[PDB]
Amino acid sequence: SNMWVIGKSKAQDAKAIMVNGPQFGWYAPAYTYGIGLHGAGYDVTGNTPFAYPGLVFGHNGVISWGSTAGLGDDVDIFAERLSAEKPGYYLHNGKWVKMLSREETITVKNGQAETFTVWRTVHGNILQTDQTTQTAYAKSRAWDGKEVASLLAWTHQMKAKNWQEWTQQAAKQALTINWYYADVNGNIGYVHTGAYPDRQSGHDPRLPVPGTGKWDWKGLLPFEMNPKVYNPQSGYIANWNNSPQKDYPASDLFAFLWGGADRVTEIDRLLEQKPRLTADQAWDVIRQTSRQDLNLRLFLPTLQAATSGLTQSDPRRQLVETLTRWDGINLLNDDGKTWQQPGSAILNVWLTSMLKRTVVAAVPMPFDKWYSASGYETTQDGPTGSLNISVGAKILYEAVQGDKSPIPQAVDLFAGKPQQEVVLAALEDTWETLSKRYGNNVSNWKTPAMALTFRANNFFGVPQAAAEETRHQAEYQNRGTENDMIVFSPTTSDRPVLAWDVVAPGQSGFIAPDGTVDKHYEDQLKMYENFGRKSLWLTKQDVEAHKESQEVLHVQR
Amino acid sequence: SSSEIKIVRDEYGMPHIYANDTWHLFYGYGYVVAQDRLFQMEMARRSTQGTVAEVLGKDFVKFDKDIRRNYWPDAIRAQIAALSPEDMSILQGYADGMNAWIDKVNTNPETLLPKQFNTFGFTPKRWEPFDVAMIFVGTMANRFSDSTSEIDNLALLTALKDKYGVSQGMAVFNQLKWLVNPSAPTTIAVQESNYPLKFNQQNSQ
Ligand SMILES: [Ca+2]
Repeated sequence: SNMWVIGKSKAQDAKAIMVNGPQFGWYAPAYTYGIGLHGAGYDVTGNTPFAYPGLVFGHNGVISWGSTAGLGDDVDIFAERLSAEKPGYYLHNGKWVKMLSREETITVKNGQAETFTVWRTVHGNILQTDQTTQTAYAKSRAWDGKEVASLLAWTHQMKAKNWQEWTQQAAKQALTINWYYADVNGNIGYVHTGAYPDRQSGHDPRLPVPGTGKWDWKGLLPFEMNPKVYNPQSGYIANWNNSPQKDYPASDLFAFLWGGADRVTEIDRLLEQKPRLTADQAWDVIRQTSRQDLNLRLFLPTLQAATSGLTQSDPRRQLVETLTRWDGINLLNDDGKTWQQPGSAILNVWLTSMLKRTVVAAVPMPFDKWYSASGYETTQDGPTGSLNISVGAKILYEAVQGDKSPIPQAVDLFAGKPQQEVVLAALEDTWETLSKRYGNNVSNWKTPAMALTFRANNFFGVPQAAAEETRHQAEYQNRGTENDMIVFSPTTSDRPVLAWDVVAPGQSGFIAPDGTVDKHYEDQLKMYENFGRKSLWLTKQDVEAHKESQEVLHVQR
Repeated sequence: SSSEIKIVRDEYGMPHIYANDTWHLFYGYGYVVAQDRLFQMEMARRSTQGTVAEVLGKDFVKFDKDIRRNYWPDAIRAQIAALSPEDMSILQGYADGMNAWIDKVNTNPETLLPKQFNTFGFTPKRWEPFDVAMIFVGTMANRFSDSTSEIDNLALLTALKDKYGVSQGMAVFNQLKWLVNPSAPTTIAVQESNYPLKFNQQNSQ
């Protein structure tokens, strides 16, 4: 999920510009739901996932808000001490304590029902048990018990009129989520929200801790500790699930890392390119980042250095020259199915070989496959979510940076061989693999483009529509499932705020019994495909002027 | 009037709700949701509570068990029970609004029942505040705020220690899964502020 908020000092023809691209994968019907609420203290417009009471993307005419996943570490695993003599008990603070338990029965269509038990301790629900060591692992979430408060915080924040009122609600959202703010006067802000545990001294948060008492959390850290900034000197706030602040630690998930190689740099490059950005330029950042190969920037220098002394006829050199002439932006050929340049394929094959030769080689099986992915993995329906620099690639980047990396290279990933040698070898593998498939003339290589699919099964893998409702788009775009932009105090309009979004395939998922599709079942699909957008209305005048239908109810509570 | 709920849809079918109190406002919201995405919301409810196999079969038994094992429903219910009338109205209103439409659907299915219900062989039932809350808990808290691999991380560390020795194994773990990396691009510039906490990275536990 990405976001860029442009403040008064970096905006052209406006006081503030907020552009959000939350990435949840693509579905049919739409992942998010468009809604406007007016009354009872609210006056808002926007869209939100699963139609939650609180709008995650929207504005109220005074301020605007958005989010990106925080990826902080708010979950630790406690190793509970069990006893074969006392089943259902665990050792905590010198006493054998009774676990909470509940029976659950799964009813099954055309099958036999299954019942099982779920166990819970003071540290959380038990995930798995190891009778051999007589250990049960409990998952402790810092937000446990604040689930409902977080939903409510996301709702009440919609009524905020300034930074103070908004942060008061941010302090009540307990999940690890980045929150963003912009307003009519040009102010911008950011808060890496959530509850984080105040851990005991010596507690390594990447590994489990004993659950016998001594390692219990002291409580939760105060809101003052949550990374936040209001009106930064840079004039902007950009995020693509990267680190919120210097020295802030990420989630313990092995696949998540915040290091020198990060996709958010692609956004920075575009925002720093020019002194100020207009709303059109800000929106255009979606198009560019959605088509940007994320590895080129990271490894091209290494590739260039390695091929520096080779002759013009050396194929290893030729592959790099191809990369050197490219800005890394992928564009579809007129056939609508292949990419204009073969760079992404070259990088994918090269990077896969490199990882196999370095990180993978240094890690014992079966953990070696945690670092073998190049980041170009897909399905025939295309990527299921956003594209990122793989965890293996991030580690490889630190190794190719040599002394410039702050990460001590405990083990030399190149195993004593010159880096150039390993880089050239991967290039030789690359030439062999690709030349075998496309021939020896690179200029005629038509590499397959990744596509995008609005899936009928929701993110859980559960049908939320009939298979036939699946929709396809030729061009994969590494962008938000939905994109929304709010522009405050435009100098080119008398309105105090302008806002737009796109909710594809459409607002409605309704199909009548006879198969008739609703009038708004697919009217935002093409708009999505070519980076278009529709106006979000807020005021009574605008809503009435663009009114298609109405229904008035009189209900007695 | 206190009992009035006005619903207006724009040119893209996006609804705008007008009401005078909390319960009526959210009732309007729930009502338009039931009109626009009833099958999607029904399947999301089954997904978040682990009741998919009840309508789709044995292919989803493991899924349902996995969902139930990952939360404690009574705890969510207790949070709801502690809400003030004003906050409760958000959830109650929302559920009541969806029920008003679901009731209409089940009364005249011949024209209002979404086709998917016929395709998948079942009909929609009413909702309660707990169900509304679980849509959020199961799709925001569990998907975007429940990430961890500590048990596997420990297995990796053990394997590294076995291959390279104790001190070296710990150092390699720190190379592959560092606690912090000072070269990481940060949304907040270092000139503005830095995180004050320093953490153990030697599995001192
Ligand atoms: Ca942890």
